[PDB]
Amino acid sequence: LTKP
Amino acid sequence: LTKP
Amino acid sequence: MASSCAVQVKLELGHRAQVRKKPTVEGFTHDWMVFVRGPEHSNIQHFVEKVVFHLHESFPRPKRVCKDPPYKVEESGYAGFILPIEVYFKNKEEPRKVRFDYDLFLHLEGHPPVNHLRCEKLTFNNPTEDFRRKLLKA
Amino acid sequence: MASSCAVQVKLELGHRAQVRKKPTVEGFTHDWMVFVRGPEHSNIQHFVEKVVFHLHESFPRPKRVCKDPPYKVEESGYAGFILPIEVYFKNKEEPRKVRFDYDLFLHLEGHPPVNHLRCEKLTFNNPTEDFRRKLLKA
Repeated sequence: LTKP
Repeated sequence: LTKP
Repeated sequence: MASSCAVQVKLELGHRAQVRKKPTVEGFTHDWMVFVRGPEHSNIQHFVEKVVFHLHESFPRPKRVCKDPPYKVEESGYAGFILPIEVYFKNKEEPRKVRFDYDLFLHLEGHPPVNHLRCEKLTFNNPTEDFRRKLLKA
Repeated sequence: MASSCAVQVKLELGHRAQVRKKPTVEGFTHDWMVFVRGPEHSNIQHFVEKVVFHLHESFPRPKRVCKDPPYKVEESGYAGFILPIEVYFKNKEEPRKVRFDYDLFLHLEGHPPVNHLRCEKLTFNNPTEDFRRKLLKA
């Protein structure tokens, strides 16, 4: 997962 | 003029 | 008026991400470590003043500085992000710094532990005497 | 050692030749002057040991050495020739020198005097510290  |  | 000079140095940007067997209290699932160093065990301190690691807003106190080796941040979290890295030189001129956008990415559980390495060559055309000396002791 | 350095210097090679009014006793018809220098009066002495101008075999004592600026030779003769120029650096290693084949040409009578300039860039990759310093005081 990645955080905008 | 040029020298060989 | 006859001598121009250029200097490349290499940096390495890199990161290690790894799943925790036990998540934290806040629901952080991975431990990671981002860093900046030189290749072949170079001492980049000679021309680096400081490194700043701009962590995502979701961290408290997000802007993390290292003035001295090691230039690294160790953290826990639950997702990767774009992680700007400013390297500031011991330089009284331009360039005073340089910014990279680093892909601090995680792998889900089941997948291997991350270990990434990004190279950057940098170029400095006709630096001052002072900084070229600093650049070339490293 | 990650840091790499490339130093460039500019040399100039050039010459003047003009028709004498009265030929000499050897039937020399032209006076000429060949030389080597840096541009905008740059101190090339910092990194040049010596320059050797190889005159044609027709000349007595053909191998002419200048250890000190001005690096030049003034002479009379009757025709142009290819004129190897060896520039020797104050360098413990390669390159210790460099060779150019300089077209030392005259003009016939009735034509203007020669005034020729040949600009030349030298590149050095990762010289020693010592040579880098002399190169760049130039």
